[PDB]
Amino acid sequence: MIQLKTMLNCIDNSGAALVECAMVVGQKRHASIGDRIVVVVQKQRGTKVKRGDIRHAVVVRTKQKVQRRDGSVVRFDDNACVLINKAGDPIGSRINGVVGQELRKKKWSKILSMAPMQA
Amino acid sequence: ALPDHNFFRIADKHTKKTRTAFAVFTPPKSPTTLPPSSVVTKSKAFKIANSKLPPLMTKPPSDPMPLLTQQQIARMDPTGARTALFSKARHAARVGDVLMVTHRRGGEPFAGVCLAIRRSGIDTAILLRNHLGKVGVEMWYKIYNKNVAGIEIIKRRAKRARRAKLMYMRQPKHDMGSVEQYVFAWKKMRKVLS
Amino acid sequence: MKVHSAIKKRCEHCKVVRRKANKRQNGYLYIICPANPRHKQRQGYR
Amino acid sequence: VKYGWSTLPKRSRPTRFNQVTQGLPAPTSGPAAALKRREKTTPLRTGVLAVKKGMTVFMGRTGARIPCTVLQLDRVQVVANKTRAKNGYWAVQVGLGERRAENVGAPQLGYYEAKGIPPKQTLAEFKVRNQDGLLPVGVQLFPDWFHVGQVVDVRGITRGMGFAGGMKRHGFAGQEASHGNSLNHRTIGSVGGSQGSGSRVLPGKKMPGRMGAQQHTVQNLPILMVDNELGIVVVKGAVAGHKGAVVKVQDAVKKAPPPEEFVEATKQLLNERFPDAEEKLQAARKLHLELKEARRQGLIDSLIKNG
RNA sequence: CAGGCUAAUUUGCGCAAGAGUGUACAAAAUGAGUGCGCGGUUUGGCACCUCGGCUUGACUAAUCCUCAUGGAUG
RNA sequence: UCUAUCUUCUAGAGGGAAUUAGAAUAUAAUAAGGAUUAACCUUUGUACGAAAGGAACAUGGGGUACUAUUGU
RNA sequence: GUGCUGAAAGCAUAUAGGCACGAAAUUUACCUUAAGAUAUUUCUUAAAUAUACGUAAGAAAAUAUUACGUUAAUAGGCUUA
Ligand SMILES: [K+]
Ligand SMILES: [Mg+2]
Ligand SMILES: [Mg+2]
Ligand SMILES: [Mg+2]
Ligand SMILES: [Mg+2]
Ligand SMILES: [Mg+2]
Ligand SMILES: [Mg+2]
Ligand SMILES: [Mg+2]
Ligand SMILES: [Mg+2]
Ligand SMILES: [Mg+2]
Ligand SMILES: [Mg+2]
Ligand SMILES: [Mg+2]
Ligand SMILES: [Mg+2]
Ligand SMILES: [Mg+2]
Ligand SMILES: [Mg+2]
Ligand SMILES: [Mg+2]
Ligand SMILES: [Mg+2]
Ligand SMILES: [Zn+2]
Repeated sequence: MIQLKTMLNCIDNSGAALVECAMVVGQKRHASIGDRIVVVVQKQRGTKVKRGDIRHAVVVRTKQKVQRRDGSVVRFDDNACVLINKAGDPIGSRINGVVGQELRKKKWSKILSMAPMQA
Repeated sequence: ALPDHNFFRIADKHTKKTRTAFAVFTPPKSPTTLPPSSVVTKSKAFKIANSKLPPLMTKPPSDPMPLLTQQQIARMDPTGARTALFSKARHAARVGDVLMVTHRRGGEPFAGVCLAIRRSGIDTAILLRNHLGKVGVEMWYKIYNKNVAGIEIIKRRAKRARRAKLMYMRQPKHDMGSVEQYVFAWKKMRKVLS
Repeated sequence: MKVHSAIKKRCEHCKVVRRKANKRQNGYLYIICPANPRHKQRQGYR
Repeated sequence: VKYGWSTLPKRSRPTRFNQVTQGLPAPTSGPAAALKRREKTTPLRTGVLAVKKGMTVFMGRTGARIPCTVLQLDRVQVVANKTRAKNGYWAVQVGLGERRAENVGAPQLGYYEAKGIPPKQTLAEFKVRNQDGLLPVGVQLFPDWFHVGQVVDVRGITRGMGFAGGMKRHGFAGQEASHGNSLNHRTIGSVGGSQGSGSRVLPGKKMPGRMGAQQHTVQNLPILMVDNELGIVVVKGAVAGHKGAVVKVQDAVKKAPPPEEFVEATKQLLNERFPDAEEKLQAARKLHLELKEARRQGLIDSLIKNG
């Protein structure tokens, strides 16, 4: 459950390390795995995104428990995302870390193909 | 034709006289189990659920929930191997052990240390924790769901845990970390054995 | 259609008619033209 | 006017004198008109009375996990039928359970006496579309009355909540908690406008009050399991009320009726399981007149000691 | 301050007429300075009469979105 | 600052007059309210168009249960 | 808003007369509450019935509502799972 002012760990090679959620796009309820958000970059890593940039992102794993049809429930130790463009495709080229398997049913194929492991 | 019945009497207490009486009808004392039915339908859209008809006008079991639970468990686990894997016995899987859950229609079994066993009939579940990379991941799994193709014990706990739930393993002090070590050793012992 | 309080013919093919009059409403005065559909006008509001 | 546009007194009965056969227009109001504007939504078959026994999940053989509610049928019988000629609408009166005769009143003891049916615990009417939905009196309805996949509507009484405030009863947001608020954290705030709005609280104003214990219907619930031995009908989703409360199950009104082959197959099973429904009913009716006449004369005690 | 009367004014509108703009062509769009009115939102006159936010509404329709639709050398 | 007397209001009751001797149970006509959003895909890259671009009508998107439908 | 027929008015016209298409508004439908005609081959000649009392509860500020009271599983205890 991501909302305004929530901090997330960006796990793509876009240049961002810590981003703050500014808007939940396409809905009023708090964002979960597979939802689009607008973020503001607060920390970088050392056409990369710099601190203060405003980009769109996709929640790839949350700390709130996410239930599935088969009764299984997944939970991560952090909230993470990957930056995207208004077109919907990723900005980076490689993702380091596990992502939520809920990205499959929300039409995020490109984010999954570059994801090493899914949970 | 007239079904069996008994007479209920209302008496006047100021005169000890019968005010009015009625013939109260009782259900057939001997429950009659009729023969099988001859009604047969030919359609792909519906079926008639007349498999086992009970005796006519008989109170069904008061609490059908425990009876319905054993029907689903016997259906989701015919051999009874999963029900025995998590029973409250010595050979069964205990909290604190390491379990590997194989997924139907999936790859990359999820392995982790068991932190809790919720016994809720057909919704019995186990919580497994692991570290995929540098991120902790906990997972609930309904053992009787068919998406759980298999469950194996790859590493048992030396001493029986002193707690029904081990939620303290979320703390870095008691966090076991990753489990790829026990998974590898388990697979090694498996192929070398056969 | 142009709704005016002063409807006028703008060519020799424009005609004044009263349509949508029935047992419930009085209707409106219309300027109908088969030549130019830009001459279509209505007098009165619903 | 007390109700609606009609000023007619409440003791006048002019209906039979305004007939369509006399060349008059068919009224848009009345029983005949009411039924006509509900013909598409009125179920063809009757329903059943069931007891809510608890919630669970239905596990599929390939991975499905569907929440569901278990409803048990406890000696469901057809007690009476309603006709337009006698009542102004088609309906079947269905019973549930049993009850001690001492707890049943003399008016109801004679009501079941004339039908050959043991005293029931609860009665309820289920409206049918036409005369084809009426069933023989004294036949038992089993879970097989429905088939797996059949969509039904479930009516029950919701859990009572007693006197509820404005937050729980109407979803009012409340007021602030710390920034100076004084004794008004869960209060309803303003109850209306000033003189220019009537100098009164308007009718329909949402205020605290009793909540719950009202009838509630859930529509379009599929049936996942049907077991006659246990007498249960497992429906998907949630149902109003507590465990052990009686609910009404009937075919959905917003869905097409079940196939004609199924409606006839079920009516054909009643005749096989109860081929003597009519012979045993007329026999009970005959006895009622004999006992009714004995009570009138005062010789009922004789008819009791003879057997 | 509010209410009442009034409507000069208004960051409120309508109708009539049509200089003109619209490569052409008044009225697709546009509409100088004006006239005839509605309305009671602003600033005022008279002297009958001595704020914003939160919560919770009700109502109007001169409509930002959603529904049906005429016109549109343009 | 104010412990609500009255009207209005939200709930729940005591009594009552009903075609009328009075009840038990199930109830109709009828009345008062409630529910009331938008977008995407499919159609289809079809009509239109030099191209870019891109509708309308209609069907489906309740199922890892039934059923329906699409693949293998 | 869009038509068919068609005159007054030889034409024209969806103008009169005779037919029709057409919207998140309306009505119905759907849901709740109220209403309480009516129904039962229902009960009652001082009752039927209801209340009180007691054990309660799908009910719950009081009240009310829905059950049960030994021919009884209403509550508590005990026993087993
Ligand atoms: K009688
Ligand atoms: Mg309760
Ligand atoms: Mg709050
Ligand atoms: Mg305080
Ligand atoms: Mg007044
Ligand atoms: Mg003065
Ligand atoms: Mg056009
Ligand atoms: Mg008072
Ligand atoms: Mg007042
Ligand atoms: Mg009604
Ligand atoms: Mg399938
Ligand atoms: Mg028109
Ligand atoms: Mg003509
Ligand atoms: Mg014509
Ligand atoms: Mg309803
Ligand atoms: Mg109390
Ligand atoms: Mg007990
Ligand atoms: Zn013209």
